[PDB]
Amino acid sequence: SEITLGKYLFERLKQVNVNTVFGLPGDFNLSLLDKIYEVEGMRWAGNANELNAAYAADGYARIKGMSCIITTFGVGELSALNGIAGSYAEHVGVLHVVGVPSISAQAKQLLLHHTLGNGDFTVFHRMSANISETTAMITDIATAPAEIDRCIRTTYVTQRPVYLGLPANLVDLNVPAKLLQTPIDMSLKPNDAESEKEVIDTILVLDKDAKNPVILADACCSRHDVKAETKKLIDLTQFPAFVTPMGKGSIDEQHPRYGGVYVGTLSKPEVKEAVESADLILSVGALLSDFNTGSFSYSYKTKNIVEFHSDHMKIRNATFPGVQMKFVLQKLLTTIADAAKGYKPVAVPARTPANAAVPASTPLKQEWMWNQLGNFLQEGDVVIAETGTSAFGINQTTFPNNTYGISQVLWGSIGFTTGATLGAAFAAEEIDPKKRVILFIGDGSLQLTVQEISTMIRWGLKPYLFVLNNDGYTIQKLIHGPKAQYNEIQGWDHLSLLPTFGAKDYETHRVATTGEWDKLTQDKSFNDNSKIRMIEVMLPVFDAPQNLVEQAKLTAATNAKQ
Amino acid sequence: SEITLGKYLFERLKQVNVNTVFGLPGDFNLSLLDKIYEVEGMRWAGNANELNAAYAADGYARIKGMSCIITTFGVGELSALNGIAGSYAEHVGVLHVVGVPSISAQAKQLLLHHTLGNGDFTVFHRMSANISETTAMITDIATAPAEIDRCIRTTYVTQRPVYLGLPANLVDLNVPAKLLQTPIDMSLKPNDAESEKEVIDTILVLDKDAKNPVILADACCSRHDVKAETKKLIDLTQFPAFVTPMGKGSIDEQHPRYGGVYVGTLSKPEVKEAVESADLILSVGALLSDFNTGSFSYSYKTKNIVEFHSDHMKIRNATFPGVQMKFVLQKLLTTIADAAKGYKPVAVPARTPANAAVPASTPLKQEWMWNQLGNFLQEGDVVIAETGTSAFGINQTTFPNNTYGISQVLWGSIGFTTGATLGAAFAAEEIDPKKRVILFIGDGSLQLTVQEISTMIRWGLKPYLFVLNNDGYTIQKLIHGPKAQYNEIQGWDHLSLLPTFGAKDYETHRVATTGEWDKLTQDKSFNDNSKIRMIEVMLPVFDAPQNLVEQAKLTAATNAKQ
Ligand SMILES: Cc1ncc(C[n+]2csc(CCOP(=O)(O)OP(=O)(O)O)c2C)c(N)n1
Ligand SMILES: Cc1ncc(C[n+]2csc(CCOP(=O)(O)OP(=O)(O)O)c2C)c(N)n1
Ligand SMILES: [Mg+2]
Ligand SMILES: [Mg+2]
Repeated sequence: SEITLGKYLFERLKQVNVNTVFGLPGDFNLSLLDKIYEVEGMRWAGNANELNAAYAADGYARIKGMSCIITTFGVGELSALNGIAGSYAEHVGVLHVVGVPSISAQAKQLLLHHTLGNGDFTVFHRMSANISETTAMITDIATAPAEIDRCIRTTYVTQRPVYLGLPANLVDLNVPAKLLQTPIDMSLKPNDAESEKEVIDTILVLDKDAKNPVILADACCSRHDVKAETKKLIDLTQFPAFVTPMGKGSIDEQHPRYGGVYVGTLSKPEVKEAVESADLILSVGALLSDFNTGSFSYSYKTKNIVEFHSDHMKIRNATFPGVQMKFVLQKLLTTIADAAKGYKPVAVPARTPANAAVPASTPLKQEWMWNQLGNFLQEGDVVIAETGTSAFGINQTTFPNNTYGISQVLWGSIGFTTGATLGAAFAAEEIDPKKRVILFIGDGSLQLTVQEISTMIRWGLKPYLFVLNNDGYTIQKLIHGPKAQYNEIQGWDHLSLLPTFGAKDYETHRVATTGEWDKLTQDKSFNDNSKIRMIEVMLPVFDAPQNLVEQAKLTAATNAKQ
Repeated sequence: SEITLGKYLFERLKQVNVNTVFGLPGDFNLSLLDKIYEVEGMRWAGNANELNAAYAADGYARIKGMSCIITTFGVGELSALNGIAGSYAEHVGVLHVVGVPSISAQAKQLLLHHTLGNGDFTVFHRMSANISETTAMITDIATAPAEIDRCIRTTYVTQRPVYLGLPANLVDLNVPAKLLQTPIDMSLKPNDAESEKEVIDTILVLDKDAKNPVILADACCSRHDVKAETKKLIDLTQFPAFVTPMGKGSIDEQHPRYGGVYVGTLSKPEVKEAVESADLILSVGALLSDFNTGSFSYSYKTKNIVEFHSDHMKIRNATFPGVQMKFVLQKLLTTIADAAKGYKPVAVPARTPANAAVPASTPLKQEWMWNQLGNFLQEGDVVIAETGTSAFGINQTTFPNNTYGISQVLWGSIGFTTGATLGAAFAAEEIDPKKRVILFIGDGSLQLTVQEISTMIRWGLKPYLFVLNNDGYTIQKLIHGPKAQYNEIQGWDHLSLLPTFGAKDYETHRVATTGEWDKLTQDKSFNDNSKIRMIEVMLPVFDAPQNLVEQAKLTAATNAKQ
């Protein structure tokens, strides 16, 4: 008949397919955490710090749909904020629950630990409101279940973080269990019928008239859950389809009509030409950040641009506020095959040639490696690349179909990927134990978040941790200060990290040549995700993908400009 | 004739005795960081993450006077905020400089990396304003030197964090070098003459009448720079002097008139009675947090309480807003000996007896260890204790004279002390390379910030890192959930951390018995700060100082109260 408010939270999370909860304990959340163990199929990660926990919640949300992190008042929540902010920037639905002091402690303005010593229990909530879609600070048991449901709905449908403050005393108060028998509404509201109809009809007419239409899939294609619709759009139209760095993985790269990665002036020449020659651009989920675009270098020759967005549409100069692309895309599928019936297929650019055979002893280089990496990948992989040479290089890697890419192109917080790897691995394990999680992280970035490897070990998760050892911050050495001491790092014994954190079942490997790379990555044993692995990749100090070399120049000039 | 704005910053920091600068590089601060190397006697720490950098700037400011951390826009600054908030809470003067996008980038609202993708370049500044005494976002080269000076002054005189945003383009613009020839004013403004005179006259008359007066030194005695005055006060009056947990170290514990650590009902019975029987209490810098006071358990019998504060005075129920204790204390010293001439010295509580001799095989226990630790400490030591059993236990340790204690009793952010140890060690090195820095940190807390040991190694700093291995979060097990899985941690090979982070010159040790403790800590070579050392201390899971046992129960009740 009745259930505690705390247990209610976890029953709801279970209902929306959140089965791992991230964060760290503190006195203000201990009673809440007890309730996780009362709900079958729910687990507590036990993270090594709160920033890493937030990065992990982000990775989990990307793979699973949404996530939850629980921290403690003041010290826990503020530690998480850079993780939360990146989830806001990149449209990832993370529910941040904070255990806060009891209603009686607040009213008395007790001078408690984890406060600023000034009796203000609102300050941290106010800070988080700047990087949250919405917030709730629970004060009343009577409306608490509805507020929890609102927070969960909002997280999922907006794909932005939400803040939920839960006083320690209130988590043990009873609420009606029958509320759980009615699901949370997790669907978008329908579009205005007339605006949506106008949008669809206009697009259909533009399509019918187009001789060289192209589809360009970007970040929000993935973040706002229109990958299936976009796949169908590609199939029904047969139009050339391109992807951006931030959207990579959102469309299938083995599809015959896939044309490559468009990055404005930093694209391969054949890709730049094929996109920019279009007489109609169907742009799905654009997010035109500097690193996503070669510092805003798009040069479309057409004005016939259709922008699909989560919350609005644009066609040429016409804006349609509130018209959500999810339903526009779904409804377009009804008639688009007929609209596109007269289309004579335009050729798409060929895939970059495979690497030529070279002696085994050939030292490893970045360009070779990213072009070779496609041999190792398999359908279903999660492929995560850290800001630095890795994020820029992965753009040159060809993915199998059904590859989930994670690259934080906009927020760009180094260290993100160690935590994101943990969260992605938990989610992948829940979906299919055979799904591999593959990380490319720099030696510099690893240092910021290295302890989260501990949490991977404790749960027996089996990611591939490729660490690019180029003796420091190479991306920055190219931007400014190639020999500057601030671009150098203390040298760690990377392969000792796993046993130092208590790993028992693991493998470590070092690769420095093309022969060593191929021998390891082609090995059948290595390709089974049977245990956690670290692979230290030895690369030259100043070696970087050519797109990064060019971006670095642009970024340096942007910052130095008067 | 002219100096870049960036170089001006570092010349000013040098003038105010800030010689190590904390933080991490990013494109928005690289040109600024170049300027550190242009000023002799300035160094860049090269931290392993920004949170740890902020914790280190806090430890450095505690020992040296103030500090500076430099981060990059968005991702760097938000990572630091829990460090900054702890510095705000505990009154530590940390200057947080953020490299921000160029003026032209901001004006054009470029969709740059490390933004929320909404064109708002003010959001992180607004967030930091909640935990800063003041802020500055530089936009104008003409007033930039004055703004830098204002931020530096405010950091020092208020001992709170200050936020200073520096656009990347402006750091390379020239300012007049002659401005450096006039020092920044680092002094307090005089008190209101009439108010201060009333306060001094009243205190003096209370003194003359007191038969059992006592001095109680608390957090702000140390934080607001009245240790010297307090020492004089103790000497001129001969009144019994007691200290709080948060103020421990602020008064010399080998002074004949030192009476012990007062923590309300959690004090030794002799100490409680000695303080509470007073007919006058001279309270220097009170900060009455839960952990500092046994949950607000002070039971003063007298109404004759004089509260000295940085920014005001209180005498009985009378408040004197704006009357700063620094000048009150200085001026009191002129007449206090005369006022106290009739005082017949009251006995002070005796020191806790030394541990009884026991056989070498006796397992280590917390109560024994904290009592024994006094044998190892020497004058000039910096002694740092992490939130957890360490912070509670260090209260039971007797300090030599001139010992600097660091315990973050109010903010209580676990992990703080790894960073604080780094910062304290840099500062200690600058003051006197013979000063030892001694850290007691729990196994749980170490996990949050472990990578900062790397930065200690890279600079050849030589702290003693005592790690209390009690297999998890013992403090929390005593509050709630003694066997709860959230209070358990992944087991690390602690002694392998130093070599994993590239240490070459170091020692590691394990102690589990009284014999092993005494053999190690009495050893002559061990007592020399010749190299970095880690000591893993094996302690029982449920063993804790008695004051923590009681505090845990009070805290659990406070949170669970309806
Ligand atoms: C939290 C945070 N701090 C600082 C930066 C600035 N930054 C961007 S890339 C980078 C260096 C990455 O170095 P590494 O991981 O070694 O990559 P690589 O050498 O392969 O380029 C830094 C410090 C950042 N992006 N995020
Ligand atoms: C950043 C942060 N996260 C969580 C907490 C809550 N907390 C307080 S004490 C503690 C456990 C400390 O454990 P450990 O360092 O092993 O100390 P000990 O076992 O000696 O008590 C935790 C998790 C905190 N204070 N700060
Ligand atoms: Mg590197
Ligand atoms: Mg412990």
